[PDB]
Amino acid sequence: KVFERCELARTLKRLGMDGYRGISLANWMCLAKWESGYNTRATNYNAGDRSTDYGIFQINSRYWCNDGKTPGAVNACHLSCSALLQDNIADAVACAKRVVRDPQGIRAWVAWRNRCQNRDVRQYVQGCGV
Ligand SMILES: CC(=O)N[C@@H]1[C@@H](O)[C@H](O[C@@H]2O[C@H](CO)[C@@H](O[C@@H]3O[C@H](CO)[C@@H](O[C@@H]4O[C@H](CO)[C@@H](O)[C@H](O)[C@H]4NC(C)=O)[C@H](O)[C@H]3NC(C)=O)[C@H](O)[C@H]2NC(C)=O)[C@@H](CO)O[C@H]1O
Ligand SMILES: [Cl-]
Ligand SMILES: [Cl-]
Repeated sequence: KVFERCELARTLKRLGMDGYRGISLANWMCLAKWESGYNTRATNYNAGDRSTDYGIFQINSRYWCNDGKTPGAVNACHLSCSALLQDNIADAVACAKRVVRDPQGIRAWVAWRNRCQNRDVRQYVQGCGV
């Protein structure tokens, strides 16, 4: 499913992402926007290292979910990567929360550094009622 901006912001707020491990809701919104355009079925194969990025947050198979075909991978979220392609984002959110419990936090996504860090991210949540 492709979420509408404010529909996603309200969903993420109900799922407890606002301020999770110090990350504001607008930062999560900025990340989803640049990673997948708010699309849960998005996938990106990284031919250079044989891993795949899955779902609305483009979570990588080398560390976070199991797809079976990525060499030397682990599955820290304890999920099949298929779980990250559902229209319901509860599993993807639980996984994203796990990602930021590691030391890099939100920096785990290079798109966040390029597109969101030190920017005015209020634009992503303006007028959504969150
Ligand atoms: C070419 C390209 O840009 N590909 C993109 C992917 O790079 C990108 O996904 C991110 O990939 C990075 C790079 O490896 C990955 O970072 C690693 O994350 C693990 C897990 O947190 C780290 O390992 C942990 O380190 C701490 C430090 O002590 C330990 O506490 C813990 O035991 C370690 N766990 C493991 C399993 O090793 C690595 O240190 C870290 N490596 C580096 C170099 O920083 C990110 O997690 C990936 N991010 C996500 C969200 O999956 C992907 C994201 O969209 O985009 C591809 O296109
Ligand atoms: Cl699963
Ligand atoms: Cl699995």
